Amino acid sequence: ADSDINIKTGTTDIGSNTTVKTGDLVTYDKENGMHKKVFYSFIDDKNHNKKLLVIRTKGTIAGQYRVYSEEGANKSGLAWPSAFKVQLQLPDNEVAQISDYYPRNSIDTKEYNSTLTYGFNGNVTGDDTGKIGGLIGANVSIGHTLKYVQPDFKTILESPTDKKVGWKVIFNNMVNQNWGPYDRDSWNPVYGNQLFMKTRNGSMKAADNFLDPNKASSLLSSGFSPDFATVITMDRKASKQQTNIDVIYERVRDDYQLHWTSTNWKGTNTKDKWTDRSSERYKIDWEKEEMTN
Amino acid sequence: ADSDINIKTGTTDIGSNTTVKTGDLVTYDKENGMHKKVFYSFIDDKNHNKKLLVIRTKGTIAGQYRVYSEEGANKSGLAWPSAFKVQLQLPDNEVAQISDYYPRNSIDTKEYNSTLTYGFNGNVTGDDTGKIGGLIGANVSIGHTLKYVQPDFKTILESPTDKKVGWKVIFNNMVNQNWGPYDRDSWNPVYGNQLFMKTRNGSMKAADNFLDPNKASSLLSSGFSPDFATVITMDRKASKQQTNIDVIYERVRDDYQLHWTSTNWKGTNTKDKWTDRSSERYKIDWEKEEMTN
Amino acid sequence: ADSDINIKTGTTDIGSNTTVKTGDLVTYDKENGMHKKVFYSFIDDKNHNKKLLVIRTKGTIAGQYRVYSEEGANKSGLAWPSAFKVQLQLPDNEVAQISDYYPRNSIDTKEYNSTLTYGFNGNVTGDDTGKIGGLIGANVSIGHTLKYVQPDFKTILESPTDKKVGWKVIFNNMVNQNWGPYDRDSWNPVYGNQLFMKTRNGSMKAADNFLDPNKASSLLSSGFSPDFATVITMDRKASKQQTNIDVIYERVRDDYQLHWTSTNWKGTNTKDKWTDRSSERYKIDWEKEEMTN
Amino acid sequence: ADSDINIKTGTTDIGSNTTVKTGDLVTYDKENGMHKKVFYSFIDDKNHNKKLLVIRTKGTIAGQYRVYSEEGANKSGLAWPSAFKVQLQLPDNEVAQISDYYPRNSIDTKEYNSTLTYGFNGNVTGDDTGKIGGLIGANVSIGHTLKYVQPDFKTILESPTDKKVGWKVIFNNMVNQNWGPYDRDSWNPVYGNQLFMKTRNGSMKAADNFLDPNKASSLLSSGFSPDFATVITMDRKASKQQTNIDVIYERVRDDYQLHWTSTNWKGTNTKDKWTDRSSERYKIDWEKEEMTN
Amino acid sequence: ADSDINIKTGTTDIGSNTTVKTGDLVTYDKENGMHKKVFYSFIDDKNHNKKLLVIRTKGTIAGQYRVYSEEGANKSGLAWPSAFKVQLQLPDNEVAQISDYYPRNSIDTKEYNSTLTYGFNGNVTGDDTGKIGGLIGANVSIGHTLKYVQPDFKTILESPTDKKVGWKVIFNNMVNQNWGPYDRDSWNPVYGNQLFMKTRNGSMKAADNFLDPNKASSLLSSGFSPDFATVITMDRKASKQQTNIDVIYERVRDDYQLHWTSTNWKGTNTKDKWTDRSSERYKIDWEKEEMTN
Amino acid sequence: ADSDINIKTGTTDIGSNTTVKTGDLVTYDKENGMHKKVFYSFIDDKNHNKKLLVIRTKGTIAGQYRVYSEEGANKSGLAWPSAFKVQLQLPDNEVAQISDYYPRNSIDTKEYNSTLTYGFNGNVTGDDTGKIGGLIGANVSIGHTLKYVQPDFKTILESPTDKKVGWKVIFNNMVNQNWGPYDRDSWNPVYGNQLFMKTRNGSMKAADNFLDPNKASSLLSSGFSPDFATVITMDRKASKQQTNIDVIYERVRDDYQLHWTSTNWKGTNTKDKWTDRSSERYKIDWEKEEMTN
Ligand SMILES: OC[C@H]1O[C@@H]2O[C@H]3[C@H](O)[C@@H](O)[C@@H](O[C@H]4[C@H](O)[C@@H](O)[C@@H](O[C@H]5[C@H](O)[C@@H](O)[C@@H](O[C@H]6[C@H](O)[C@@H](O)[C@@H](O[C@H]7[C@H](O)[C@@H](O)[C@@H](O[C@H]8[C@H](O)[C@@H](O)[C@@H](O[C@H]1[C@H](O)[C@H]2O)O[C@@H]8CO)O[C@@H]7CO)O[C@@H]6CO)O[C@@H]5CO)O[C@@H]4CO)O[C@@H]3CO
Repeated sequence: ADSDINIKTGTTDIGSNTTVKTGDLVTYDKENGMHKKVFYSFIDDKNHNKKLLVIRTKGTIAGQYRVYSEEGANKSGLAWPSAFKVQLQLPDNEVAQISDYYPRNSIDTKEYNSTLTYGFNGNVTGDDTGKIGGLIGANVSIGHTLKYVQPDFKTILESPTDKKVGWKVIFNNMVNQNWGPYDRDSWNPVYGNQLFMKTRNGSMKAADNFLDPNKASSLLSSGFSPDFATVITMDRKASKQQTNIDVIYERVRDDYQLHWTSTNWKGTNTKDKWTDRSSERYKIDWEKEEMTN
Repeated sequence: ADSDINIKTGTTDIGSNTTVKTGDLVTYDKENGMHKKVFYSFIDDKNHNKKLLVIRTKGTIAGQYRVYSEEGANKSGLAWPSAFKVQLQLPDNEVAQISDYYPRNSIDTKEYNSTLTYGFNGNVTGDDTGKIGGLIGANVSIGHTLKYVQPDFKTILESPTDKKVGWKVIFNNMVNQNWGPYDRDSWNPVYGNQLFMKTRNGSMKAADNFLDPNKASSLLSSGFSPDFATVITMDRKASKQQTNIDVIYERVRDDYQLHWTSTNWKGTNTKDKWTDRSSERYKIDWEKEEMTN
Repeated sequence: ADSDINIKTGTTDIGSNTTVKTGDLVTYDKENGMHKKVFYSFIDDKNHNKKLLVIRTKGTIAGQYRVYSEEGANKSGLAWPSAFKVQLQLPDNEVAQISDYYPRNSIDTKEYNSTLTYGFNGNVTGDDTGKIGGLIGANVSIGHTLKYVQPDFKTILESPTDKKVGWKVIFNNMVNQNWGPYDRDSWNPVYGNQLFMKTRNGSMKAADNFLDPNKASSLLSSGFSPDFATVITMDRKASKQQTNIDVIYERVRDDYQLHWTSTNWKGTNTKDKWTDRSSERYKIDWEKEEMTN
Repeated sequence: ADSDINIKTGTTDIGSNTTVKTGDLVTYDKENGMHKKVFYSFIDDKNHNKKLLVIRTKGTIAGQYRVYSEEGANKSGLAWPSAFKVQLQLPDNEVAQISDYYPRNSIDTKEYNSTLTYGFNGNVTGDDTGKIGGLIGANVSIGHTLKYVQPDFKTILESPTDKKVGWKVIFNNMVNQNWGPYDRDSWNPVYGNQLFMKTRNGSMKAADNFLDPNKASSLLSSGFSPDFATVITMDRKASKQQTNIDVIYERVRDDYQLHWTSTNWKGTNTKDKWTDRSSERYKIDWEKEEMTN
Repeated sequence: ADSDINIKTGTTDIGSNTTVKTGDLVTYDKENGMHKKVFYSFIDDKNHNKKLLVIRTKGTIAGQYRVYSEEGANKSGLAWPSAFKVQLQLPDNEVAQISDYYPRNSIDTKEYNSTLTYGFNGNVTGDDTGKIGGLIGANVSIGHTLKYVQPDFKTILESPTDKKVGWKVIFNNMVNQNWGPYDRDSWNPVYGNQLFMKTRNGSMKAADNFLDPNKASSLLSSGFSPDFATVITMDRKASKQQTNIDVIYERVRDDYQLHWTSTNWKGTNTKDKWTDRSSERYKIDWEKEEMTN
Repeated sequence: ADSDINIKTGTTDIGSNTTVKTGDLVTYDKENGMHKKVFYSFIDDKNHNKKLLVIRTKGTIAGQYRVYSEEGANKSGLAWPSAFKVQLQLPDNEVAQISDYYPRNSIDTKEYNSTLTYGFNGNVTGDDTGKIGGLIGANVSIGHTLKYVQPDFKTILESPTDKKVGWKVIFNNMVNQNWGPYDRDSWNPVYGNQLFMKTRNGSMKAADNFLDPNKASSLLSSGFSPDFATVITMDRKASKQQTNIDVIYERVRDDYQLHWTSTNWKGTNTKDKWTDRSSERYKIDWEKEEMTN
């Protein structure tokens, strides 16, 4: 931080004494169930070597967790969001560049606990007949406990370039009615993957044996609201002061199936079964400082 | 945050050098027990590409946790709030759009603790006769603890569009006199769902064997106070500068019933038995910058 | 801090009453998969004995965790990032100096828990044949629990001089599907190093038995985004007011090999097998207060 | 705090309505591997009874943790930093005085847990022959658990006078691959001091059996970056308005030796074997309000 | 807090619209190893009923933990700081008064954990000879855990008057190499007081069996830095506008003696064997707003 | 909070654009060992319906923990502060009123931990003779833990009226050398009340068997510093613009006595044995805006 290097806070930040032009662009993709919103800001700071555009991709991608197929009371399928994605990309011959973005990938940590114990204990025994007994024994215990936090979904910054940047919020793991956690690869020789299995031996129809969406991650059903920012820089002398940028909102769905084995329920999960992609092109005009779609 | 992208804090925010028109609108629905209040704010920032309206839905929906039926003395039913809802909807022909909203769904997390342990120990017997014994043993343990928070109610942002947005505060689970927690599906073969059961074997009538509201989540009785914000954008060039919007407050009630088996109490819960819907039409005038109902 | 020595906050900071000249310079290295971005700030504060240039090295170095080789189906290798580095170097004939930098090395801590516990107990047994027999016993135990946090990667400031400075974010240790944590030297006689081993006895081919990137540190694949700052001072009277500086972005990759032993999977790790070095020269003009490349 | 004594916050602080003159002085000692940087600030506040100079000593002292000796494959020695020092000294004739400094020594704390627990347990036995048995026993136990944090290195303000002040960052203790923690006096009859011992009885050479620096405190190798402030005051009537002051950066290295005993590795540590002392004289001109070396 | 009584924050503080006169006075007492610094501030706020002088007593009192006594290879003495004191005193004739001071005494707390646990447990036996066994027992446990923090030294505000005020930072207790903690009265029938004992029975001179100062509170050695504030009020109409005040920095040292008992080390601690007192008279001129010594 | 009700923060606070008159009044009662200080602030905000006076009662009441009687080595009594009090009272005929005060009584809380655990365990014995048996058992355990903080002294706001308000800082309970905690009612059939007993069976003068004041709450000896505020309102039309108000500082002391039984020490505590009351009248002049005594 500036203070660590003996500099007045904010001194090197950009935007002071600059008339900032902002804008909101909302698009709703009915078929893909995605509310796409771009909030932009043109920052042409004259003490900065380039014009800047801050593009904030927000809105929300519906989870769309749902029973899609019910082919018999013994077999049913559930489609669910295993990944949400937002991507911005500048066409190959664009002189403008991707300069920054937030959030980014943070280093995860884990707490380690190592414990060593050992003790002693005696024991004088006896009975009515008169037998006087005794005992002496030692003991040693060594063990460790590993602690770490696991978000239901991971927010990851995809390897960016000067033309493209993106984030993917992927299903990590989840607790099912206090059990697990389970993930996309969880497997029980008897029950298979119990990720969204409501009951193991219940008697209802397969289509009714899936976990209640309210008892699972809210992102699965109601959806995820992106809140990403990317800064694009542009040379004032660049010959073409108009830039095109394509934005992808995406949802990757897995297929979780339940079938009755005549004795109990067994679940299966198939990865990236479906993919819903909504693309939108925005036009950036660095002279009028406006962004449209 | 702006700091992470080397930009002066608040540089890209909307509002500066703008006269903002605010307003308050209160409506009490007696039949539905809802105090409905709209706090609005027009922000027509000329450096922003569109007119903006921030609508904050507040007030409070009474819980109405009450004993409604009493078929005799050994059976009675309790009406309780399993969900509170607030929705705003723009008629499909409006050019104005829902651009943002808050709160949104946040990713839940859980803490995982893995523990491994190994031990050694010796034992040396004894007794008056002069018999000396021995003992050498080992042990291994591989247990793990899972930790997470469980709010009595979850605040969920429903999948929005550019015309409709809503929230639902749904009952999640609750503690009943230190036991449980219990939820809408809890089931014991003997006592059924004990969600709001005061006693297991009391000799009182059914109507008097429901948990005292003061010992349950206060939202169940006194109520929930929404505090949601919806942002609506409007083209300044739009021919029609008036917009209609409907705001709906709802309460979904479950039916928790108790009956005497002959030896103990047994409860059952019927989901979404009743639904109290309170809708209201508001007029938004982007030119006068006022909202009326 | 200033307040700790009775001095008004901010009093000794640099930057006040100074027009700061900032700039952004972006470079993408396709071959090495590195998005390199320099954010600089020239601070020529006249109450300071020197001109300053704050150089923030950001961008993102792709992790590139991937299977690079596979011989048959029982042998395969995985290239992964064990180190990410950023270095700045001023030529020996330069009069400009490296004055500060951030972050720096933090002093690690650990928590200690010492446990001592005494205990005694009485006992009395008996049978139908009226046999009375008591038991008196005692016990002690010394325990020690050690606690500390372990980041997946450590961020380290390398020993700087007045002409060179660098940082290295190195792989420390990582949790593999709840087990471990494992590091570059972990070794088990039967399984070898299980760092990125998916299964111990799986029947799939080697290339398919590597931990899924989504289930490992996000730096390994998507990558690491540097956020380091370098401060360079320049004498206003130096004959030469132009400085060249070389910035280097690197990725050191280890080679994690898996092979079937006819009975189970066994892995090995080879350190620093590959090094991707991306260097670029920038020109610093202290007079025009601009940096170019 | 000032609010505790009903005084407007910052009212007694120094620096308002004063032009502060600052400066940076960087020196790199190659022989001792020390990047030395002085950041000074002259505050001649006229409502203060004396002139003020704040000298911040920063830069970085390399750790220099390295294998220095190799006599065969059974013996080897490691040089490592047990202390990093920074000292400032005014020659005794100077009228100027050291008035303040930061950081200082803080009172350390510890947590105490007393656990008294009572216990009662009975029993009933009955073999398949009609024989009955009983058991009644009690138990008591008093446990104590001590908790406190131990930084790898302690940052200490040495006893100052009005002519000299200094800090010493000394090696405290450190975890070795989850064991320990070990310190400079750690001793085991078998392995001796295992402080930096990689393996107890590995087959490699002595020079290859030292802990990976990356697995040890980063200060040991990469180095320590001082961040100390010294405040010096000066009478305005002082006849002589120039002051000399020496600044010494120091590193004390221990000698850690490992030798093969023919059955297992044994470690030995020799304290303060080497001292690297880098001294430099600066000139303080209270009139020109500048510092020079 | 002002906001708690509906008053704008700071509305009540003293000092606004007032030119404050500050000063620094440094005195080094070599024989007593005390860096004594007074930082004062005169606040003559015309809207306040009296003149204010805020005296801050800082600097640092050297710890001086040392093996000063050596009476052969079986006897040695360590002199250590059991208390540090700072006192300010106005003569009985003075009209100026002590009005406020900081820090003050804070109410300590303790955490209480009351645990009650009980349980049952079945058990069936059976040898390959047809003999079946049974077992049924229960248990009850009642135990409490007391938790609290123990600073090495306690900072205490002595009972002030309108003429004198003072502080004392007294040794509380301390952890000795993972054991204890020990205080000034710790007594063991075999080892006596092990406060600063390094080994129970190591074979070395008595002068070498004392705890390394680096392994004990740094206040014992390097020293304590007072940071106490005293506010003295003066009536603007008082005949004499000059006040004398005596400031005393003091150190009380205990004597920790070690001696071999033919088999082990035994320790004793003598309280307040030495009291190092450093007093200095200062002159306060309320008309000139100057403090001198 | 103002923000919670959509109002600009601080918008409703009192004191803006108002000249505030403040003052200090110091009184030392040697007989009662009480430093009494009043810090007042007249706030006559013309946009507020009444004149306002903020009276801050501070200073400090000496604890006075002391051995007062010694009737032979087997008997001795200790006087200690079981309560400290501060009260302000306006004679009944005053039109001025006590409007607010701080601190107030806050709702205490506790943490509840209910643990449910059940398990199974198999076994198989054996003897070189050829016998092969086994033991199968189960177990259950319901245990709960209660957590809460217990300050040594409780700061309580006494029931106020519009003519009188007061606080009491009463002794709650205290840890005695890691045992207890003890309070005024603690009673042991063998030792009686051990609140301040140094040793249970110590062979020394009774007057020397009281706990060292440094090992007990510092309020007991050095004392408590009141830091209370009282706001008084006054009608501007009131015909009499002078108000009298008495401030009482008080200390209540218990009597803790230790007598040798013959085999051990036994303590006894007599509640509210003594009461030291220091009263003083102040004159409030709402026109001159000053407080005098
Ligand atoms: O009996 C003394 C103890 O009693 C009280 O504790 C009760 C507690 O307040 C209740 O909430 C409940 O606890 C349950 C807990 O809430 C559950 O989460 C679970 O616990 C698991 C842990 O979550 C999990 O991480 C792992 O735990 C391991 C630790 O992570 C690891 O650090 C180590 O623990 C050692 C401690 O580090 C060390 O300090 C020392 O602990 C002593 C305490 O510091 C001391 O205060 C006192 O504890 C009181 C406690 O304060 C009361 O509130 O004595 C302790 C001595 O043991 O030693 C620890 C042991 O080595 O190891 C642990 C175990 O591997 O696993 C656990 C489950 O095993 O379950 C809990 C039910 O036990 O009940 C407790 C007890 O009544």
